[PDB]
This record gives sequence, C-alpha cells and structure tokens, in this order.
Amino acid sequence: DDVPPRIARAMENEEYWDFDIFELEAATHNRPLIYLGLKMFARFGICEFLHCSESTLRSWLQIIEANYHSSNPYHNSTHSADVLHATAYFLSKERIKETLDPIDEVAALIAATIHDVDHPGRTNSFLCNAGSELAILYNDTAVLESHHAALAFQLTTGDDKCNIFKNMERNDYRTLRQGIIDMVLATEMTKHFEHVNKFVNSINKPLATLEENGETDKNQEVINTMLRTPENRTLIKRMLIKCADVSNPCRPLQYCIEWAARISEEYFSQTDEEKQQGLPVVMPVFDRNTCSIPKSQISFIDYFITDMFDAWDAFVDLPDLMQHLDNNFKYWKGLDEM
Ligand SMILES: Nc1nc(Cl)nc2c1ncn2Cc1cc(OCC(F)F)cc(OC(F)F)c1
Ligand SMILES: [Mg+2]
Ligand SMILES: [Zn+2]
Repeated sequence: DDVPPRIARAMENEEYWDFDIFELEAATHNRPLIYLGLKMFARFGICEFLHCSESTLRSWLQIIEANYHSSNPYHNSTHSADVLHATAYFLSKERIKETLDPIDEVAALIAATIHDVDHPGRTNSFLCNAGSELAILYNDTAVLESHHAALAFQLTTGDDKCNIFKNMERNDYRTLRQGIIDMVLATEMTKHFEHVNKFVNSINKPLATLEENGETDKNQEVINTMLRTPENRTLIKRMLIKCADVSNPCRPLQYCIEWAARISEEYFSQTDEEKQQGLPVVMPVFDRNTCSIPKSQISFIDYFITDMFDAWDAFVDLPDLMQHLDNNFKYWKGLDEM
C-alpha cells in the first residue's frame, strides 16, 4: 500500500521478462521477496482465493524471507524473488492460462516463494557425505528439497500470525498442499531427465500428433480435454517450476552474468570447504583455482537448459527467452579470446 519510491520504481515493469531484479534487491536491502510477493499475490489475488488478510500475507512473506540466508551468494531471497517472477510470467502466458486452474496458479506462486527456504549454500551430496542433521533426517534422499517444503509449512501453519492457509477448506487445502509439495520436490537435480522426458512424451508429442488435423472445433476440445487432466497439469507444474528455477541463462545478458557468478562463487566455497574438512569432492570442476566460468556455463546450458527450454518453448511460445538463450550462449563462447 505505502511502498517507498525506490522499491516502487524498481517494481514498475514486473509483467515484462526484462526486469531489474538486483535493483530491487538493492532497493529493498535484501528484502525483495516481501515487496515482489505482495504485488504478485495481489495481482493474482491469492489471499482473495485463500481467504487470508493482507496482514497475514505480510507476516508470511517476512518469516520465509528471514529464513533465506543473506550470506549465500546465489541461494538467497533474491533468487526466490527471481524464480517467483519467472513463475508468474509463465502463469500469465496464454497456454498456461487456458490449461491450468486457479488452484495450480496459487500452488505455483507459493511453490516458487518457498522452494529453497533455509538453503545452506550447499548441495544434497555435500550434506550426505558430511553426515549433516538434515541428511540424516531425510535419509540421503531429497534432503534439501524435503527440508524446504517441510520447514515452509512448519513456519506457515505452526504460528497463527503466519498461517495463510487458516481460512481454507480442508479438502481444498489438502489438494493445494499436495500440489505445492510436488512442485517443490520436482526441483531436485537428480530427477531432471525424468521430468523432462515425461513432459515431452505426454504433452509435446501428443499435442504435435493432434496438430495433424490442424484447428478443428472437435479436435480443439480434444486438445483441451487431454492437456487439462489432473496428471498432465502436474507435469506442466513440474516443468514450469523447473524452468523458472533455472531461468537465469534465458535472462538479459547482465543478469545472466550476475547469476553465473553467484552460483559459481557458491560452488567454489563448497569445494574449498570439501578439501578443508577431508570430504570427497562431488563437484571437482567447480574449484575457484581451475574453473572457467564461461566454459562451465556453456556445459551447463548444453546439458540441462537447451533441451528443457526447447521442450517448454514449443508448448508455451517464448521468443524473448530463447533469443536471450542464443545471445547469452554466444557471449560465453566469445570470452575465450585465445
Ligand atoms: N547458471 C547455473 N550454472 C550452474 Cl553450474 N548451476 C546453476 C546455474 N543456475 C542454477 N544452477 C543450479 C543448478 C541447477 C541444476 O538443475 C536443477 C534441476 F535439475 F533440478 C543443476 C545443477 O547442477 C550443476 F549444473 F551444477 C545446478
Ligand atoms: Mg533447490
Ligand atoms: Zn532453486
């Protein structure tokens, strides 16, 4: 309501893909998730759906943003604000608007907010090797991913002031809870190709099969029938949260490079700790003393991004994102200079 001018100007073109997320981070003083959350949740009408007040939402975005570590270069509140922004953008697109229901939009925006809450700047395999409290707690299986979702609901419902789900109906909340959990757990690295293969096989290929006829009225309702099913909506939710999470290579060049440094700094810090404590080196290529960030980003984009966003683009139609993916890939290539 009474947003200050810097933070208000920083959130001018939040609908657009081109959005200065670090200016918002600088404006908010490492509090971008609360300000960007309030606008987006209001723009979608999330507390109107959930039957929470505006005051319950402020308290909710505060306690979650508090649990995001400022010391983490990449995995902090500004990363979640970025992922929240990419999620909303995908929800706003026509394909996703005319496929998913209102409950899915709420699950997506809530999932994006919480998906890395209380991240220790360290990977799952580091915690499993180190014998961490959470690695013992989740039995070396989806350690971070389960901790995020679990804690996110411990903070939400456990206190009355933070509980945005308090006024819901038990049947609706049970669906929404299950949907959020699935979207948060779908971000795990080890399940990458399972969720990509499932998306292409059940959405892209059958949608491509249905375009053999073209744009018939009986055929369009069949295309509506098949995609909108409970199972196929879950797959689009898994694909949207996976794309939004790792959308930084599809950003404007400056933000791509800033996100590239942060995640790289974070892996160097782990690697420096791994050799210090006598741990086995899980990500040996990511050492500050041997890692080429431009070459490493090309490999990252080759392995994870190019097939995933191609599959996603064909579904949603993302000319701006894929043109950035071409420009950013070409920039990383051009930094060899040897
Ligand atoms: N630009 C970036 N470069 C690097 Cl190397 N990692 C980045 C990054 N942006 C986000 N990350 C996190 C990340 C995401 C990832 O895919 C997540 C999915 F599979 F769930 C796999 C990763 O392993 C390996 F590439 F390091 C790391
Ligand atoms: Mg994560
Ligand atoms: Zn993440």
